[PDB]
Amino acid sequence: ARTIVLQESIGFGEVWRGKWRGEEVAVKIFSSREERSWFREAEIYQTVMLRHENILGFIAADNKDNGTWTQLWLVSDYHEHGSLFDYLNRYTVTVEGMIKLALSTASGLAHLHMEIVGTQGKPAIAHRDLKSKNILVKKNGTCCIADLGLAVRHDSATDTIDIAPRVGTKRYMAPEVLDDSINMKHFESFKRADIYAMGLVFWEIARRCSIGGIHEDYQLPYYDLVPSDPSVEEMRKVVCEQKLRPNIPNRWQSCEALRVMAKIMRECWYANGAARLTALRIKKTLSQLSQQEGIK
Ligand SMILES: CC#CCn1cc(N(CC2CC2)c2nc(C(N)=O)c(-c3cc(C(=O)N(C)C)c[nH]3)s2)cn1
Repeated sequence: ARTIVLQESIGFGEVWRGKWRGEEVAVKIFSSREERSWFREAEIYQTVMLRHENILGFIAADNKDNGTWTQLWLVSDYHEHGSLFDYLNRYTVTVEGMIKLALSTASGLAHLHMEIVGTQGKPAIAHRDLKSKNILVKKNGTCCIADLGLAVRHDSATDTIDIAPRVGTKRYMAPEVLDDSINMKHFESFKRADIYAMGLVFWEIARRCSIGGIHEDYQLPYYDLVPSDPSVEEMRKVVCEQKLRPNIPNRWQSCEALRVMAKIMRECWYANGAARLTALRIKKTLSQLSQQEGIK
């Protein structure tokens, strides 16, 4: 923190583009009264064997005293494209482009979800706030997952969670979170809730897949059913009571890649978390799709 110069506001806490010896970094800055949120996110990022090409690259947790108040810093790799939300608003994608964004997101989530067993292993982690606004797009057109502050970690020996857990973004909350039926002592239930949210993100990507000049406008999931900044009650009435999901355009049946993406979405969107695909199964499916004749 001592040797980083903040240059530009780029969106708990606030995010800046900084320079460390002339190299661009991203800095999320918290106030003294946000220490618990800063510490918890620092803790998640310092998890043994967390580093992965599809998880935002951690550089440091640090303090900076400006002479009046102390700032709490989280420093990461800088990605010029910023959030998948901003990227999908600005650009359309090719079939290959769509699969790369979806596969890289699934690979990041499969890694978070995966317990790497050992005396020195990585615990399984559930994100609990996955959305297009906290996935970043790298220069190579792959995604990495950020904003890990609400994550929960699994102790597989006792089947317990490392903290005492409706915390995340209301629009992306799983049906079982919206109606508060989720078993918050059951780690597997948090993994299944992440899959529902990733299905919504896949729908946002697929809309922007342009074939023969044809694509949908960028929209958030449920743009057609709830107000901007929706309440838990507004979301619950649509997702749980009326049992609606984002609409699958008829266009997506014209293309094998979009057909497979649409099938993944419906198998992420079941009301019962136990019925949903795993991140690893989605990663396997999109890996196979990426190499298919007519796609590759
Ligand atoms: C460990 C750690 C850490 C730091 N950290 C940083 C974030 N967030 C916020 C985001 C996840 C919600 C971000 N990171 C980056 C980045 N890495 O380039 C962001 C970015 C925005 C733009 C951009 O929009 N423009 C226009 C340059 C370009 N890049 S926005 C969260 N935590």
